[PDB]
Amino acid sequence: MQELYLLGVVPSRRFEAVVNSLSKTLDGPKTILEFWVVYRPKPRQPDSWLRLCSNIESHDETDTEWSKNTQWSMYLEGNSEPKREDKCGIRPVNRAKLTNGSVTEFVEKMGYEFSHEYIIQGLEYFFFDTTVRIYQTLIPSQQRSIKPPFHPMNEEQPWILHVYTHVADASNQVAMAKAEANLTKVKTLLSAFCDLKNVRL
Amino acid sequence: NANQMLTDILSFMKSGKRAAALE
Repeated sequence: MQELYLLGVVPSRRFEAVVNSLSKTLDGPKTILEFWVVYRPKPRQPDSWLRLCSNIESHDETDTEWSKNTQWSMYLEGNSEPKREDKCGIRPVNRAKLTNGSVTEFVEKMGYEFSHEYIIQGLEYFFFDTTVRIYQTLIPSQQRSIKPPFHPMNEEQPWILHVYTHVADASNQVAMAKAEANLTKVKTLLSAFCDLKNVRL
Repeated sequence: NANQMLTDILSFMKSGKRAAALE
């Protein structure tokens, strides 16, 4: 799967105004609250690390063992393509959703070990067949815990603006072109309040 | 500076590397 995207940063002081602008020009938003745990094979190559995502927006913070009562999406994110400066970014992204018992332990059995984990807090909008997410990456107050509070990595942490769309087949030239065209439309639509550009991933 | 934060935050999510700026 191919992910075409644009990235931008929104200072904490402008958050309110940018969100209202996004609500005035786009469809949405829907809240985003995800728990991510990353596993690496047991120069390191992170594009081969397993990135597990659980939607904690649908959990009881009181649930002592939420990780076993959840569905995890498993991702493999490659490095974005180079020489695409001044153009939208592109990177390979593969996904598979897995359940049954404790996925965490299953991936360790496959030969992987825990690397790091974090929480994503934000809003998600939609327009021109693309998704625009504005979020902050947080740190659990206790490893593998969904019980607040969650701490920012820095007190003057900006919000990240990530605009993207997915194309199933990289070979489909028409689909790829329609996606870049859609990103371009969203870019100018948000250019009045946020600079979006290709950033390496 | 917010652009430096972006780079460090993106790096952390990607490789778990925590820059000094991200305490």
